[PDB]
Amino acid sequence: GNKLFNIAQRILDTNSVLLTERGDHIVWINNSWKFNSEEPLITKLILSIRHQLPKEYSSELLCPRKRKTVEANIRDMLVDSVETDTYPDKLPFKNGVLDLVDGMFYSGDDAKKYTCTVSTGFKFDDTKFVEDSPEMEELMNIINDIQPLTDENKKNRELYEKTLSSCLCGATKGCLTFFFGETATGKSTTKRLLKSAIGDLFVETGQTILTDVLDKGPNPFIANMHLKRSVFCSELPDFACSGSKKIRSDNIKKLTEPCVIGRPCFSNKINNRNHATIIIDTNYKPVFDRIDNALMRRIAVVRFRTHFSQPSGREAAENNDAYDKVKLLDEGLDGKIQNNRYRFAFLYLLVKWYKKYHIPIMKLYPTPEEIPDFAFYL
Amino acid sequence: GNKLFNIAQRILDTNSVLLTERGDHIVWINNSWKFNSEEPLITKLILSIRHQLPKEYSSELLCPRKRKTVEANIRDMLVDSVETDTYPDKLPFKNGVLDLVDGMFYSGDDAKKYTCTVSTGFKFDDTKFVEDSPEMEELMNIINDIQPLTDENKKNRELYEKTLSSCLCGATKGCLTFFFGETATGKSTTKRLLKSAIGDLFVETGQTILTDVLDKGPNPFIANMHLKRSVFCSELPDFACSGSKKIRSDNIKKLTEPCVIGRPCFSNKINNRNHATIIIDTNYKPVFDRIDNALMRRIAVVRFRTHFSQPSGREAAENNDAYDKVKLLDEGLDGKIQNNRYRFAFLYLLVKWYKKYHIPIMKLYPTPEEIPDFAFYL
Amino acid sequence: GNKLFNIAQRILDTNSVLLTERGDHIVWINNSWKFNSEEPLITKLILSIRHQLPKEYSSELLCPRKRKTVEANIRDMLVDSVETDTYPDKLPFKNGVLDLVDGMFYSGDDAKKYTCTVSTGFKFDDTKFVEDSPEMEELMNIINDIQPLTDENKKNRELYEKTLSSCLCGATKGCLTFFFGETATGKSTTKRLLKSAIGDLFVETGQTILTDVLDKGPNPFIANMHLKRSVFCSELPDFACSGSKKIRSDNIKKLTEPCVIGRPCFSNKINNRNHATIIIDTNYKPVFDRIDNALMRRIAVVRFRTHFSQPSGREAAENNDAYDKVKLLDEGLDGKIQNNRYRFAFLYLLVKWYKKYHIPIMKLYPTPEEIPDFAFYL
Amino acid sequence: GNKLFNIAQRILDTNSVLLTERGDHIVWINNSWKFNSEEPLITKLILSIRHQLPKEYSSELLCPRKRKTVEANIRDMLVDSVETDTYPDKLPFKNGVLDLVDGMFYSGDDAKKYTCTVSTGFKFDDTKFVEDSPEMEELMNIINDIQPLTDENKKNRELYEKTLSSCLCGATKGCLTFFFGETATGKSTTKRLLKSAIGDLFVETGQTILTDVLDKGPNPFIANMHLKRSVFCSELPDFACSGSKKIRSDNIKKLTEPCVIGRPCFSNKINNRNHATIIIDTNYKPVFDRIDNALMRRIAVVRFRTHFSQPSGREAAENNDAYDKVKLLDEGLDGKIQNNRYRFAFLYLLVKWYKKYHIPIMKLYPTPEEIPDFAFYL
Amino acid sequence: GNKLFNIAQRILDTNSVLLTERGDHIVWINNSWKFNSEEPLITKLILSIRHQLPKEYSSELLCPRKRKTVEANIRDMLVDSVETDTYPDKLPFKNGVLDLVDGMFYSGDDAKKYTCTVSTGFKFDDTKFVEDSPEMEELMNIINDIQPLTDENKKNRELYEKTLSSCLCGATKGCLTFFFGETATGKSTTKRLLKSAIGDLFVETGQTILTDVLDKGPNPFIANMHLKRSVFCSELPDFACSGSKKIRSDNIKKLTEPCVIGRPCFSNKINNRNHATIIIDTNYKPVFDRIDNALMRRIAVVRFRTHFSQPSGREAAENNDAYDKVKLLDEGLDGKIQNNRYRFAFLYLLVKWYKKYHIPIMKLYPTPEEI
DNA sequence: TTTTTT
Ligand SMILES: Nc1ncnc2c1ncn2[C@@H]1O[C@H](COP(=O)(O)OP(=O)(O)O)[C@@H](O)[C@H]1O
Ligand SMILES: Nc1ncnc2c1ncn2[C@@H]1O[C@H](COP(=O)(O)OP(=O)(O)O)[C@@H](O)[C@H]1O
Ligand SMILES: Nc1ncnc2c1ncn2[C@@H]1O[C@H](COP(=O)(O)OP(=O)(O)O)[C@@H](O)[C@H]1O
Ligand SMILES: Nc1ncnc2c1ncn2[C@@H]1O[C@H](COP(=O)(O)OP(=O)(O)O)[C@@H](O)[C@H]1O
Ligand SMILES: Nc1ncnc2c1ncn2[C@@H]1O[C@H](COP(=O)(O)OP(=O)(O)O)[C@@H](O)[C@H]1O
Ligand SMILES: [Mg+2]
Ligand SMILES: [Mg+2]
Ligand SMILES: [Mg+2]
Repeated sequence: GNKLFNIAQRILDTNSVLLTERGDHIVWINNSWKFNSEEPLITKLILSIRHQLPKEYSSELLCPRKRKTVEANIRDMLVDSVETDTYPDKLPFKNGVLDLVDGMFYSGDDAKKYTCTVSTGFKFDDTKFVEDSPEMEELMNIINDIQPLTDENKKNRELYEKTLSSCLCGATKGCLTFFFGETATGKSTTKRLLKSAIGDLFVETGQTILTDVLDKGPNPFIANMHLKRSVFCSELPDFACSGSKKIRSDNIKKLTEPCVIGRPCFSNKINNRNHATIIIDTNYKPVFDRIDNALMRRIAVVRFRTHFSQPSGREAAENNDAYDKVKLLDEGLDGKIQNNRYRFAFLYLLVKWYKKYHIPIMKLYPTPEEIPDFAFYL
Repeated sequence: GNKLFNIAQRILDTNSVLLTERGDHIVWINNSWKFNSEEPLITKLILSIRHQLPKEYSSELLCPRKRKTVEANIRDMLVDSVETDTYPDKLPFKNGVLDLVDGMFYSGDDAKKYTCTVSTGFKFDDTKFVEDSPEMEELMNIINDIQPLTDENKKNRELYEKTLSSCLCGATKGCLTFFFGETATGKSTTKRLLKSAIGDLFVETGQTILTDVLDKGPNPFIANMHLKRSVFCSELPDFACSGSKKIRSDNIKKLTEPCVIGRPCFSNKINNRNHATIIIDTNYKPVFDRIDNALMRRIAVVRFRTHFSQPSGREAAENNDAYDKVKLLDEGLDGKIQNNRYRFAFLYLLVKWYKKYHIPIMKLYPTPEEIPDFAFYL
Repeated sequence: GNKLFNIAQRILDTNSVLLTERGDHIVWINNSWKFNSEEPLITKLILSIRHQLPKEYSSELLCPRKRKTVEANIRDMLVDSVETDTYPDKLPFKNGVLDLVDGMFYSGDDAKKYTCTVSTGFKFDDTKFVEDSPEMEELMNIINDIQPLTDENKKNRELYEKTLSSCLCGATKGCLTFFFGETATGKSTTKRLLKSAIGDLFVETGQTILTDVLDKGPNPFIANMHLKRSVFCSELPDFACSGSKKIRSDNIKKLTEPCVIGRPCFSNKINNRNHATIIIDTNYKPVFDRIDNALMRRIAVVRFRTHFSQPSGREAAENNDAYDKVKLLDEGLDGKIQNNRYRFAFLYLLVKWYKKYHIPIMKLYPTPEEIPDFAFYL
Repeated sequence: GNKLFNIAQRILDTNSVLLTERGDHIVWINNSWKFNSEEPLITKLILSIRHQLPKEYSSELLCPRKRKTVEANIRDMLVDSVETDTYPDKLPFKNGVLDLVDGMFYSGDDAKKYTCTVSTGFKFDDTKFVEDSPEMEELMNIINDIQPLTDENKKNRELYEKTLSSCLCGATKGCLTFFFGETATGKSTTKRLLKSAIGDLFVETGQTILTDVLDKGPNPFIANMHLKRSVFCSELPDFACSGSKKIRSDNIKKLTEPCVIGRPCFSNKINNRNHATIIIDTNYKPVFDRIDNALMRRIAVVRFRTHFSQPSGREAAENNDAYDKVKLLDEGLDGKIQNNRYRFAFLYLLVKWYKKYHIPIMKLYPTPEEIPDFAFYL
Repeated sequence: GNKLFNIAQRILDTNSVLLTERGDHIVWINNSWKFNSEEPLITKLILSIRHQLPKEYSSELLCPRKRKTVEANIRDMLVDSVETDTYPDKLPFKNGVLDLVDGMFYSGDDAKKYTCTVSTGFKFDDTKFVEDSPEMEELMNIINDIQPLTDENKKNRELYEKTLSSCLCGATKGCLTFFFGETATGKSTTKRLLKSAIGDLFVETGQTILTDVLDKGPNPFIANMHLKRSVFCSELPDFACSGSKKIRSDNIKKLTEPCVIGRPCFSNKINNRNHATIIIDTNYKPVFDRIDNALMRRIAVVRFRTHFSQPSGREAAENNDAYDKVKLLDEGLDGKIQNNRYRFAFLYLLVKWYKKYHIPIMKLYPTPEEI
C-alpha cells in the first residue's frame, strides 16, 4: 500500500511521539522528552529514527517533502492525550533518568517509560558521581564549616539535610522553609551549591510573591514554577523601614496545594503544578500578616550561626553573639562553584540524604517553636 | 463522479462531523466528541473512519493531500449548526456516556445523540464500579471520619452529600457553597477526591472572581468555567484584617446565572455556559460588601468539625472548641489519591447519592442560619 | 469559452451572492442570508446551487480546487455594494421572513427581497404558531402571575408589553428600560422566555457597557451588539457602598443613537448599527454621575411586585412592602424553558402585542416619575 | 513575444491604475476611482477592461491564474506616484464628479482628470437636484425651525450655514465646531441630514481622538477618517465630575494638520490626509487640559435654542431659560431622514450655501468669545 | 549555467541594491534611493533594469516567477551592509540632490554615490531657483520685516540666519536654539516657511520631549527624529504656574548627541541617528531643572520684537511696550504658503546663508549672555 | 501596563 504510511505506523509503534493535555507534542530525541510550542520537532524525530527502520525506508526519509508527509500522517494518528511527570522519585537529566530509591541510572528505552518533560539541563557523569574524590572531601569540609556536627546543632542539621534533599523529589511539599541567619553565613553559598546540582529545575523567583495577591492580571513569577523541583526566594527587607509590607498569611497557604493559580503574559493557562520546595532566604526575622493555627503548620526554620570573615573584623565578629564560629573567608569558592566543580559531588550527598530521610514517603514537617511570634502563640 | 466527493458524502451520512454554534467542528473519534479551536480534527476523523468503507475507498485516505480534499468537501457540506450539551442527567467519559438516572453505561452509537463536547478524560472500567471492593470500605471509613454519621451532624452530612453529588449534573445550579472549618479538617481531601472522581470536569480558579470585576479586559479565570461541572475557589483571606477586599455581592449574583459574561485573551466570545457547582474552601467566616435577600438565597454552608492530627499535637487539639472529634493523621493517604486509587469508588458513591437526592429535579437550597450577619438579618 | 467562467456568471445571474458596504460577502443558502468572515461560504453556496445547472456543468463542481476558481471569479465580478437590513418590521428566521404587520410568512424567493443578514437561528413552525394550544394556556398563566392584570398594575403591564414587543422591530430605539424589583419577582424568567423566543437576535453583555469608556482598544462587548434586536445587561450592583462606580451619564446617551462606536479584536470596523432594545435587569434604583433633562427622556422603569416563594419562607414575604402578592414557586419551570417549550407561544404573544402598540409607528417613551432622583429634578 | 505582458502594458496605457504617495493602488471601475486594501481591485479592473482588448487578448483574462499574473506584472510596472485629491472644490459621486464653483456634473471620462479617490457612495440624479420641490419646502421649513431667521439668531445662523457648507470642500480646515445646546433641540437631526446628504464622505468617531493620545499602535478610529469631509465626535460628557478626562489641548493641534498619524490594523499606512470638518455635538461646554493663546483661534461654537417638546411637557419648556422656541415635536420626521427623502434637497441647499461664503477662498473663522474662559482671557 | 544566477550577478554588479545596517534593502529606481520594509521594490528594479541586459537575458524577466527567483538570489548574495547618509553637505530631493558648497543640482548617476535614503517630498526645478522674481522681493521684505536689517538688531539677525540655515546640513548639531517672543510675533510664520521650503526633512513635536524620559514605552517621538534635519518644538506652557513641568537638563544633554536611544512601537532598534537642529519656540521665560556650567554651552536664544495686528487694531497695537513695529495682518501671506509658492525662494535664502556661514566649519556657538 | 496585533 502507501509506503509513506507504513513508515509512519512503524515510527508510531515505538511510542516515540506523544500528545500531552496542554496540546504539546513531546518527542524522544537523544534520551530526552523535548517539546517546543512554537515549532514542532516531529520532523527531527522522523530524521533521527532513520536508522531503526530497514534500508528500504532509509533512502526516502532524507527528502524533506517526504518527512512532511510522514509528520502529517503521524499527527493524524495521535488521538488521545497522556499524562506526564507522575514519578516523584526520578531525576531527569539530558541523557537519562536517575532513579533515587536505589541510585541507579537508566538510559534509552529504560528511561523512556518514565515520561518526564523537565530536565536538569546538563549531562550525567557516572565516573564523577562517586564518593571517593577530592571534590567530595572539599565539599564535606565546606558543609561542615557551614553547619557543624556538634550536638548543639543536631536537630538543625538533620532538618537542613532533609530540606536540601527534598529538592530532588518531584512531588508536592506542604511546608515552607526559612534559611534564617545573619549576613555572611552561607545562605547564598548553599543556594549556589544547590543550583549547580539541579540546574534547570531551579528558579530564584522574586520576593514579590509573599506580599502580593497572585490572582489579578499576569504573574509570570508564578507561571515559571511549573514542575520546578526547587524555588528559592531572597530579599527579605526590614519590617520597620518605609515599605514594610507583611508576608501575607493566606498567600503562604496558596503555595502548598498541588496546583497554584496564576497565568503568564498573553496566556490562558491558569493552573501550574506545584512541585517546588520553596526556601525563603531571610536575614531578619519575618513579620507575618496574622498568626493562626493554619499558618504555623506549614513553616520550618533552619538557623545559620557561622561567620566567614576576612581578618579585619574577626575579633569583633567573635565578640558578637549572632555567630558561633569565625572561620576564615575563602576566595576560591565562588570560582569553582559557578564553574561547576562540586556538581556531582553535591548530587551524591543529596541522593544519600534522600535515601536516609525519605525512602518510603517524602514529607516535610513544621518546626513552629522557633519564630518568636509563633512561640508566643504556642 | 469524483470519488473523493463520494467518500466525503458517505462520511457525512454517518453524522460523525457536526458544526456547533460557537463555530467549532466537533468530531466523533473513539466513542467521544472532540474539538480543537486551533487545529481542526476532521483529518483525524477521516483517517479513523477508514475501517468502515470498501477497499476502493479505504486506500485513498492514506495520502494526506487526498485527505485534505475530503476535509474540504466535508467543510463545504456542513451548512447549519447544532446545539450541544442539552442533557443534564448524563456524565460523559472518554469511551461513552454514563446515564445517572439508570446508572447505565452507553458506548458507541448508543451514546451519540447526547452531544456532549466535554469529558472526564479517562475510560470507564465497569469492573471497578461495584460495592464489593476493598477500596470502597477504605473510602467509606475516610468519609465517615471526615463527616461522622452522628445525629448532631445529620443535616450537615446530607447537605455535604447533596453538594458533592450535584457536581455530576450538567445544569445551572443557583447556590454557592462554603466549606467552612478550622485547619486540617478534610476540605482539601474532599477537593482532591472530587478531582480524581470527575476528572477534567473540574477547574480550580482564583479568588479574583469574588473580589474583582469580571468585565473589564480579559479574564480567563472566568472564561475557563465554560461547561465545567465544578469549580473550586479556595483560600479565602481574612476579612477581619486591615486591607482585605470583601466579597462583592453582585459578583455572587452573576455566578448563579445560566450565562456568565467574560472573555478569554485574543477572543470575542463573551458568553460562557454556567454548569458549575461553585465551592469556596474557606477558613474564616466570609464577609460581604452588602447583605440582602438576593444574597441570602444563594449561599449554603457546610461545616467540618473533625481534626486529623499527629500524636505529637494530639493533646492541644482536644482542648480546642472548634473540633468535635480528633482522629489520627494518615501520612500515606495523599499518596493513594494522586494515584487515583479511590476514583471509581467515589464515582459510584456520587452516583448513588445523585440517585437519591436529584432524581425528579436537581436543586440546591440555601442555609441562611449559618453566617452571623445573615442570622442577624434573619 | 471557459466552462468555470460560465458557471460563475450563471451563479451571479441568480443574485445569490452579494457584497455589502461593510465588506461582507453574504450568500443565500437554505432560504436565509448568511455571512461569516472566516469560514468558506461562497464555496458552500457554489456546491449547494449545483442542482440548478445542467449535467455538463454539475460534474465540475465536485472538485474543491474547481470550486475555488468559481469563487475567485465571483469575487471579481462583484463591484458595487448594497444596503442590508433596511426593513424594520420583518423578523427573519432560518427558513424565511415573517411579516409582522399582517402575519404572513414568506419562504423562498419572496423572502429574498428583504436582505436581512441576521436570523433567529431556527425554523418557523406554522403548526405551533396558533393561539389555541396547551402551552399558550400555561404561558398566559405564567405571565399573568409575573405581571398581574389588576387595575393598579395596568400602566405597568402595558409598558411591560410594549418593551417586550419592541424587541421584534429592527429599528433604533431611543430609550433604556429598567426591570426593577426585589429578588424572586420574575425578571430572569422573562429574560429566559425572551431568549427562547427571539433566539439568536438576543445578546447578553456585562455592565462594563454602562460604566466604562466604550471607545479605547478592542471592546467586543459593544462590537457584539451589532444588529441585535435585544440587549440584556443584568446584575446592576448596589451604589450605596463607597467604592461602586456610578452609571456613566453619557453612556446612556451614547447607547440611544442610531450608530454606536466600538470595534472587536482583529478588525477595523468601528460603527455598529443599533437595533437593540437595551434592558437593564437591576435590583436597586440606579445612580448616575450627573442628572439632566437630556437623560430623563431616555429612561423607563417597569416594576415587578409578585414574589415567588417556597412554602417555608412564604410568611416572611407577606410583611415586606416590596411585594404585592406571594405566589408559590414552581420548581420545574426552568426545566421547560431551556428545553424551548414556550418558544412559539411567546412568539405569537409578542406578535399580537406588536400589532397593537407599534403598527402606525414604533416609538418608546420615558417614565421619569418612577425614579426618585428624576422626580426631585422634575 | 510574451502574451501576458502585452496585456499588462495595454492596461497601463489606459491610465486606469495609479499609485499614490502612500502606496495605494487606485483603480477606475464604473466611472469612479476606488481604493481598498482588502478587495482585489486590480484583478476586478483586469476582468472589467476585458472588452477593450483584442479578441485574442480577451480570452486569456477568464482564468484567475492569468489575471493574477497580469496583476503581478502591473504592480511591477508602477514605479512612480501621482497626486490625488488636489481639487478642493469638487464633490465626487458613485457616477462622476460634480463641480461646486460652476455647477455642471461631469460624468464618465470627463471626471477622470479630477482624481477624487473617495466618493459619496450613491449615484447622482439631476431630476432631484432641482430647486423647487415639496421635499425642498419641507426641508427648508425644518431648517428654519431648527435655526430661526430672527434678528438675534443672525450672527449664529450664518456661522451654522458656513460650518455645514464647509463639509463639501476637500481641503484642510482649521477649526473644531461645537454644536452647543440643550436636549431635544436639533443637533442629531442636523447630523443625520448631513450624513444622508454626503453619504460615504461622512464618518463618526469616538472621543479617543479628543481625550486620548492617538499614537499608541493601531488606531482605526483615526485611520478611518482619511480624506473624509466631515467627522463627528458627539456625546461629550461632563467635566466637573469626580473623575473625568479633558479635551487634551495638545490633541487639538494634531487634528488641524494635514498629516494626522495613526494606522489601521494589518496595515502600514501611518499618515492620513486631513480634509475633515471636525464637529463635536456636545451638551456641556468643553473643559481643556491647559488653556493657551493658541487655542482660541481654532474653536467655533454654534448655539442651538429651538426646543422640540411633546404636547404633554410643553408648559415646563416655555419657562426654561436655555430655550427660545417651543415648537411641537414631530414623531414622523426622524423616520424619514433614514429613508433619504431630503438627500438631494439638502445637497442642493449645501451647494447654494457653498456658493455664498467659500467661493473666493474657503476659511473657517473662530468664535472665541463664546467660551467663558476665553472671554475672561480677553 | 543557471542564467537566472547570471542575471542576478549582473544586476548586483551595478550597485542598484544595497543593504542597510537596520536590515532594510534600498533600491535605486527613477533617480531615488527608495525602500519599503513591507513590500520590497527589488522586482520593480529588475523589471526596470531589464533594458540594459542582453536580449537573450532580457526576454526572461517578463515572467513574474523568474523575477521572484532573481530577487531571492539577490537577497541571498547581499551579505554585508554599507554606511548610508555619510555626506552632510548634500540636500536630497525627489529627483536629485543639491550640493550647497557649489549650489549644484545633481540628477541621474551623478547622484547615486551620495546615498541619501530620506528625501524632501517634492521635485526640483532650477528655473524658479533664481533671485530674479517678485516673490523673491516679497519674501525678502517679509524676512527683513520679521527681523529688521539694522544695527540695533544685528547680532540677533545674524544668529537667526545662522540657526535657520543650519537646518540644511545633514550632520549632528550640538546646540539647542530658543525662539523667544510674544504672541503674534512671527514664530509660526517661520515654522511654516521652513516646512514649505524643506518639507519631509522636518518634524513638529510637542512638549513631551522636555518633560519625560526618552526610553519608556513605545515612543515614536524619539524614533521620528531619524535622519530628520529639523525639530520645531511648540506648545511649551507658561513656567510661572503650578503643575507645569519644567525643562530637564538631562533631556537637553541627551538631544545633543549624534545618536539617540529609543525604540518605536513593535520594534527593537533603539538607535536613531540624529541630524536635527532643535529650535524650541517659547512665549515666556524658560526655567530648567538645574542651572550649571554643563548647560550654558549648548543653549542659545533669539528674540522677536515685532508684532502684527489688523488695521482695526492698528492703533490698539501701536501703543505697546513688548513690540517696536506693527504692520497689518496679511491673510494672503498664509494663502500662498500651503500652496507652497513661497517654497523655492526660501530655499534659495537658506542656501545663501549656508554659503555665508557654514562653508569652512559647521558649528553653532551658545549665547548664555541673554537668558 | 497587558492585550492586541502580526
Ligand atoms: N565553608 C566555608 N569556609 C570558608 N569560607 C566560606 C565557606 N562558605 C562560604 N564562605 C565564604 O563566605 C561568604 C558567605 O556569603 P553568604 O553567607 O553566602 O552571603 P549571604 O549572607 O548574603 O547569604 C562567601 O562569599 C564565601 O566566599
Ligand atoms: N480519614 C481521613 N480523611 C481525610 N484525611 C485524613 C484522614 N485521616 C488522616 N487524614 C490526613 O489529614 C490531613 C488533613 O489535611 P486537610 O484537611 O486536607 O487540610 P485542610 O485543612 O486544608 O483541608 C490530610 O493530609 C490527610 O492525609
Ligand atoms: N408564573 C410563575 N409561576 C410559578 N413559578 C414561577 C413563575 N415565574 C417564576 N417562577 C419561579 O420562581 C423563580 C423566580 O426566580 P427569578 O424570577 O429568576 O428571580 P429574579 O426575578 O430575581 O431574577 C424561578 O426559579 C421560577 O422557577
Ligand atoms: N423642524 C422640526 N420640526 C418638528 N420636529 C422636529 C424638527 N426637527 C427635529 N424635530 C424632532 O426632534 C427630535 C430630535 O431631537 P434631537 O436633535 O435628537 O435632540 P438633541 O439635539 O438633544 O440630540 C426628533 O424626534 C424630531 O421629531
Ligand atoms: N513679519 C511679519 N510679516 C508678515 N506677517 C506677519 C509677521 N509677523 C506676524 N505676522 C502675522 O502673524 C501671524 C502669525 O503670528 P505668530 O507670531 O506666528 O503667532 P502664532 O505663533 O500664535 O501663530 C500670521 O498670520 C502673520 O500673517
Ligand atoms: Mg486546604
Ligand atoms: Mg435575576
Ligand atoms: Mg443627539
